[PDB]
Amino acid sequence: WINVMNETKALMKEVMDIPEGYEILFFGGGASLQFLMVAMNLLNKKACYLDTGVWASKAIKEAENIGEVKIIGTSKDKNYTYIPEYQIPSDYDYFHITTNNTIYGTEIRKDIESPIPLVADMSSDILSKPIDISKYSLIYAGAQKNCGAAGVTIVIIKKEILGKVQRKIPIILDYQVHILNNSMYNTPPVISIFTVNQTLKYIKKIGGLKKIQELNEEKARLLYAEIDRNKIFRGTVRKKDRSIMNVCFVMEEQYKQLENEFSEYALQKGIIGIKGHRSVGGFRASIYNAVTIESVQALIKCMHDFEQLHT
Amino acid sequence: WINVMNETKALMKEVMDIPEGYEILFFGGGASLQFLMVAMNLLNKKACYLDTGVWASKAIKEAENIGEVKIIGTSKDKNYTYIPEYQIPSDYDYFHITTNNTIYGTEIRKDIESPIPLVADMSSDILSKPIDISKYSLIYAGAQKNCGAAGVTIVIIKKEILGKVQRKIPIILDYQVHILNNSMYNTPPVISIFTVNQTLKYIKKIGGLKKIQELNEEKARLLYAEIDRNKIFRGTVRKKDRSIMNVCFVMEEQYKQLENEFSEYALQKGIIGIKGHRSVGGFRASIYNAVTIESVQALIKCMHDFEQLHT
Repeated sequence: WINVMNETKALMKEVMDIPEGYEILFFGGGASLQFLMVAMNLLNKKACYLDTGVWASKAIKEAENIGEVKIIGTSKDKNYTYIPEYQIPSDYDYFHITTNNTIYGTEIRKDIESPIPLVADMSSDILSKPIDISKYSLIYAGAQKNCGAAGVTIVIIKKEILGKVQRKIPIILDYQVHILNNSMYNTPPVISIFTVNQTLKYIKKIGGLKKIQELNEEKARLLYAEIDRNKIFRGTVRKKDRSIMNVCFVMEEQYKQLENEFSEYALQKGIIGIKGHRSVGGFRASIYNAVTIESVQALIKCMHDFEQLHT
Repeated sequence: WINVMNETKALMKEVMDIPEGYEILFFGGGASLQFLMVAMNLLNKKACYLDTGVWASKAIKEAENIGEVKIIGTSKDKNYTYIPEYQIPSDYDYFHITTNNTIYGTEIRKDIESPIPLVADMSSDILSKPIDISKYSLIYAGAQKNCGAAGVTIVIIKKEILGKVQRKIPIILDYQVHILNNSMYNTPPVISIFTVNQTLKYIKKIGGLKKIQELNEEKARLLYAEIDRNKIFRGTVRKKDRSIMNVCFVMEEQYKQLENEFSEYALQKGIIGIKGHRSVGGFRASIYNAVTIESVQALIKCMHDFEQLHT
């Protein structure tokens, strides 16, 4: 509905500092529909992508169906534990990144510079920190972060980038049409958003994106310090690439045998939901926006006590 | 927070007609944590389950780790296109069903009778129709329906069923403890729910669960009628088991060759998001609570026009 959407737009502008020249769109269809719409709308001759995990590789695959794609770095060689070095080529139509790779615990934390239009999938991390929206040509966030509603996918788009593709774009997939019709052309459930309004209202209430990041940074910093001091565990991700939202860790070499015992020790101390993805093993602490500082400290104490128990 | 949770509880009681003797709990962890908690808390000697799809089979697998499980029917033989016949044995600790099997387009639409405590995973369908909550011992709904927030999992539990398991239940997994502590022991993000409050407020606003079901029934009935009259398509699910929320259909035998052409024809008429799961193929119309009547009619017209074009 026009009023919930329109209020959500003004909350987004305010909370995220979105300046003129950007349109906000709400879609059904999850991130996967954006994987398609991004390429349909922006890939005229060729695009480039950075492959930093599962969702990056899915966005890549979808774009490959539309046209020429150059993957200018992949960290797949070491199971996605770092963000590759890359040089953005100046002759491509756009550069697509995925800024947080949830199950691998890596993140691109800064707003990078780019010689060509920058597209970012911020599905996991969109309202976790301030963004300099001016550096981006298109930011999107959906489908499935994490395990919730049919849901809405947000698109923030610098309208001037559109119009360059020669291919005929079906109307339902053309960003211009959705912009022209105020994001009312093929709406998602009003309930599917109605939440975002609330969520933005909460972020504003608690003190804003800067506050939220400063809190996540503090939590991540306390946990990685423990993982770094603690002889039983090892962080899997290269330091400079460490996510502050998803903190991946595994047993040190000598102690791979204690992996099940720690899961149980932590269970008995009331700590669950830390099992790493199948493809990483070990563990993964999800530091949601306001998971508290205190429960990270409880995981830290549990890790420390476990260490002392086995030395 | 106590006030959002507590308001949500009173909205749930009212919207769902939840009588005394039932506790409402909110958890982090998705449906998968309930797969574990259900068995941990209720499986003393043995339980029985009905295998009607992916999530049913996951709940089964998890319970199998805890103790003896009898699968009293499975429709896996025909790729889950029907709900099996079964007889609930009277000597098991509980019977677990999954009432809507999203990707297969099947549903158990009635509240069934049972000689033993009835547990139902209603993750996709919990607020889609009135329920006679008295027939159930435990209803839960999470993790991931469909593609949204970190989210909350709802548990509605007939408190008198608890206490029968001899196994020592870790505190964090013990429903009694969560009940005792008003669902405040290990809370999910307040934002993770805050939505449900809104969603319930909307259901109430629009006229309630009965209204919503009557609308879904009407939509499903118009679409299955077209699928039934229309020579190009076939419903994959046995009539009596047809879901009113997820409507699966495939090309008729003579026309399997036109499957891609129809997807494109529908695209050009503005119709997307109907691709069937990988494991069914064909198509699947998601009739969300208020997807409109009108867009189902638009799919119907598109199907009909396509039929005329190829005869």
